[PDB]
Amino acid sequence: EIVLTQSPATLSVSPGERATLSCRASQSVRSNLAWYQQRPGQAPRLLIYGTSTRATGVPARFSGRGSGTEFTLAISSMQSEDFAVYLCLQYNNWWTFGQGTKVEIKRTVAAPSVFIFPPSDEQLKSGTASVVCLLNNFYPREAKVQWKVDNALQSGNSQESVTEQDSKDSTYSLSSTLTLSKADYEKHKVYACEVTHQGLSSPVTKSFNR
Amino acid sequence: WKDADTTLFCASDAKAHETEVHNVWATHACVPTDPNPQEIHLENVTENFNMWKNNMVEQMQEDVISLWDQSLQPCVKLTGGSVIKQACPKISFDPIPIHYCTPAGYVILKCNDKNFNGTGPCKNVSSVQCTHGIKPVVSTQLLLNGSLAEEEIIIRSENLTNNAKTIIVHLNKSVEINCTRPSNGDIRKAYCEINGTKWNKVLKQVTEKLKEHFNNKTIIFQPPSGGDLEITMHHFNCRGEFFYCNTTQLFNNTCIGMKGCNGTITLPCKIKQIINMWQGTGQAMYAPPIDGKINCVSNITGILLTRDGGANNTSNETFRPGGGNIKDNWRSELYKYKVVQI
Amino acid sequence: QVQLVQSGAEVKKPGASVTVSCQASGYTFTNYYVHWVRQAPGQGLQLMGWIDPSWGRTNYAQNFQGRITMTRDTSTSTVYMEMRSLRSEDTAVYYCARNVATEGSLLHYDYWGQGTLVTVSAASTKGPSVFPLAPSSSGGTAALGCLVKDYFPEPVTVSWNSGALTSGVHTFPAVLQSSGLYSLSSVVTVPSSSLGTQTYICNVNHKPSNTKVDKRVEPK
Ligand SMILES: *[C@@H]1O[C@H](CO)[C@@H](O)[C@H](O)[C@H]1NC(C)=O
Ligand SMILES: *[C@@H]1O[C@H](CO)[C@@H](O)[C@H](O)[C@H]1NC(C)=O
Ligand SMILES: *[C@@H]1O[C@H](CO)[C@@H](O)[C@H](O)[C@H]1NC(C)=O
Ligand SMILES: *[C@@H]1O[C@H](CO)[C@@H](O)[C@H](O)[C@H]1NC(C)=O
Ligand SMILES: *[C@@H]1O[C@H](CO)[C@@H](O)[C@H](O)[C@H]1NC(C)=O
Ligand SMILES: *[C@@H]1O[C@H](CO)[C@@H](O)[C@H](O)[C@H]1NC(C)=O
Ligand SMILES: *[C@@H]1O[C@H](CO)[C@@H](O)[C@H](O)[C@H]1NC(C)=O
Ligand SMILES: *[C@@H]1O[C@H](CO)[C@@H](O)[C@H](O)[C@H]1NC(C)=O
Ligand SMILES: *[C@@H]1O[C@H](CO)[C@@H](O)[C@H](O)[C@H]1NC(C)=O
Ligand SMILES: *[C@@H]1O[C@H](CO)[C@@H](O)[C@H](O)[C@H]1NC(C)=O
Ligand SMILES: *[C@@H]1O[C@H](CO)[C@@H](O)[C@H](O)[C@H]1NC(C)=O
Ligand SMILES: *[C@@H]1O[C@H](CO)[C@@H](O)[C@H](O)[C@H]1NC(C)=O
Ligand SMILES: *[C@@H]1O[C@H](CO)[C@@H](O)[C@H](O)[C@H]1NC(C)=O
Ligand SMILES: *[C@@H]1O[C@H](CO)[C@@H](O)[C@H](O)[C@H]1NC(C)=O
Repeated sequence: EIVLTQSPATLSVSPGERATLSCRASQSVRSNLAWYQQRPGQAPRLLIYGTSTRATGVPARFSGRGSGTEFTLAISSMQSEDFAVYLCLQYNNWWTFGQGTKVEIKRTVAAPSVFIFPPSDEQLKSGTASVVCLLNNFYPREAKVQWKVDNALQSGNSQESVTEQDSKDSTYSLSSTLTLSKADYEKHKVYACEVTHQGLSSPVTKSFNR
Repeated sequence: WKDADTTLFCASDAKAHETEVHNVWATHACVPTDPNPQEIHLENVTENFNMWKNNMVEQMQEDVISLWDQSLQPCVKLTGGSVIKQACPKISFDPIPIHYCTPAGYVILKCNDKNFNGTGPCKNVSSVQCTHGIKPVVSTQLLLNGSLAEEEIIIRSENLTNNAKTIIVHLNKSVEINCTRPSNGDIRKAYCEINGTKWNKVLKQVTEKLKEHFNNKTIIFQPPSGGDLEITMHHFNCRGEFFYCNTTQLFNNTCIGMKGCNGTITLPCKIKQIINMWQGTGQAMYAPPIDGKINCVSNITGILLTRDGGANNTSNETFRPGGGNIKDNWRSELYKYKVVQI
Repeated sequence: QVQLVQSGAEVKKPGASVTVSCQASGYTFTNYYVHWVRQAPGQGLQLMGWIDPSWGRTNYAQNFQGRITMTRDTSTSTVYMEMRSLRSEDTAVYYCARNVATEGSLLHYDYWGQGTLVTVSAASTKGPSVFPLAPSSSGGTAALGCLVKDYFPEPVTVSWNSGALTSGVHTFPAVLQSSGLYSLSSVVTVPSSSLGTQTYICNVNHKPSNTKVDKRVEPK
């Protein structure tokens, strides 16, 4: 019943700089609040319990402050290892977690390389047709993809997928997959995906003729 | 002075001619009690007490474990893959009071505030040589043959967190419980008679006190949730026999406020030979119960409770009879004491 | 030295039951409460309940009150959680944490199990169909890849040239289609000049269906 709200959902911090995460409680949890680090596909790791007490093994750059309903977790100098998700847990009344905060690596704006892929002839003989729009190595993560079939906007027939922030260049990659039957696919000529991003002065459209 | 930890020695009025198991243990382990115990009232002295961080509890636990591990050997001891078949003689079982004392250089501080919860500052403090006589009565759900609160009913919790492990209710009026195994088919069938008029009145006062601690909300009792029979039932040892009592009728919500809820509450009990040791390492099988009229009259002086967490507590707060942690039993007696070094 | 190891991944049909386990080690098993916490896709961590492995008392959440049961085997130091009448939204990773406690209060978590993936859907085990993402003619270098479509259940691993090619490779997380079958795709950027000369083969393995498919991608 005690709700923990973490702000922001995503925090962009350039390496070496200070990171400050917030956890608000719907009700007073006294000082019974703990922070956890969570890496992708891995169990949460205890960092700080009892609001400000570091767990044995946690480096000194981590610190917790605030009492009552407002809490903060600080990382003085961000390391490569520190860029992960951080959860707050209250254990005053029952046990409830926050939605978490992803600490991404801040970098300069990078425009995506846009690619389009017609469905393979192998897949066409099966009975379905998949068109894939690839957005490669971009930043920030916020992007918009619209499918246009013969200058007609599509909806509810595509699905997107994003990669985790890359270790090397701190960029993201996005994959949009348009799915039609081989009947619908052969009823039209021009297939295009339009991409909107900060790195582009105007939306970029890549297309192909069947 | 300052707070400290040290080895305590025990005192008792044990008898050298008694075959009784607590007397035999105490004649070997404890010294004769002081005929004229002295206590010193320290005027205008405030002292912090914490029953949940008191090592006296740790020492008593070791002593009571040692008492049972020396004197309650079953026939079949089932620990791990080992099946030990040994001789089990029927014993004389009846707990006697034990005093815990400090050696030279140490003194026990006693909190004399009538309404002390067990954790916090005490303004009326005295210093004693030994504690009062405490019977090492091992039981679950209900605290038996203990002491009473001098004034109001007291609710004991560490309260670092609403998620408490055990909630100790210290009663201020004893309620008699009469457990009997009659002389006359089944010799494992027993029952505890309890006066409903008195019990339901006390239990109503308990809910009244729990309201003070939980936002003046509706107090609901409920049967235990999961666990072995030792905690899902009133578990205790009477005359060497292990009793398991269904206390579902003891926490009848309908009897808490008005019909025929008074009169005699008869709890269904059974004597089990195969038990889970509270010490507790593995199981143990004991000899069949002795012939005759096995009887134990006890004073219910406390209740052990568990508050349901992760529930919708908008109007209801649900409590279930708890226990199992025998350390809690000693805390219900040692709460007002702590050891300090001069 | 404290360690919690949970059982393997389970796959069940809707309306069925499942039992997850967790074996403790490195500490006194009966001294620490054991909690079960789940994390549904796109949702926060939620506590289902705990069990005190000593006797052993259980406390469940209101949302799981009549569907789950927690037991322990004190001899093997193992905690079991049986979850009955599974639904689709029960699909989640089920972690296992021990709870630090004082003498009369329950505090935070410290050690966690690796977590158990539990998948609940009406779909049956199906093998993946691997299609090539053929390149053509961008900005110097071109990109190609593989579409791994219609498989169940998770997971599926993808590499390139049997692991020889790593630089520029981007494998996407799976996307659950409306059919009930998962679908992911892997891509890699390579020089368009060294495109018609070198070879590129995505290798796919789907252990839940004994599938091992290697597809070669080349221009049209
Ligand atoms: C308590 O303290 C006051 C002043 O601090 C002193 O006069 C008095 O004697 C002390 N004892 C009592 C019982 O008041
Ligand atoms: C204080 O404690 C003593 C025993 O130590 C007791 O007799 C007395 O009633 C208590 N209260 C007051 C106000 O003295
Ligand atoms: C039980 O309480 C009564 C008073 O109600 C007392 O006279 C009796 O000695 C007590 N018995 C025990 C064993 O504590
Ligand atoms: C016991 O305490 C309750 C309050 O919790 C009070 O109403 C009752 O009168 C007390 N009984 C005795 C005998 O002091
Ligand atoms: C016990 O009562 C005192 C009275 O002031 C209070 O300060 C303390 O917090 C209480 N302890 C608990 C555990 O409720
Ligand atoms: C306890 O019960 C037995 C039979 O059930 C009875 O003989 C005995 O008198 C009772 N004791 C008291 C104190 O009522
Ligand atoms: C614990 O303490 C808080 C405030 O200190 C109080 O509101 C609450 O009722 C207490 N709980 C118990 C069980 O005493
Ligand atoms: C407690 O609650 C009752 C209703 O359940 C209400 O009538 C009463 O005024 C309340 N008292 C306090 C002190 O909150
Ligand atoms: C106690 O008896 C009731 C019926 O009166 C039964 O429902 C309950 O299961 C019994 N207790 C146990 C622990 O079996
Ligand atoms: C509570 O008492 C009533 C009669 O006073 C009885 O009908 C009911 O079964 C009891 N509830 C129990 C034993 O749980
Ligand atoms: C039991 O006690 C209650 C107390 O209010 C009373 O209403 C009821 O009549 C009593 N039952 C009898 C005397 O049979
Ligand atoms: C039960 O206790 C009440 C307390 O007032 C007493 O009057 C009654 O005689 C006792 N025995 C019964 C009701 O059988
Ligand atoms: C409580 O004390 C009485 C008398 O001292 C005894 O008959 C009874 O068996 C004791 N109860 C327990 C549980 O030891
Ligand atoms: C909790 O249960 C009560 C029962 O009447 C209900 O009124 C309340 O809305 C519930 N709380 C919720 C649904 O958050």
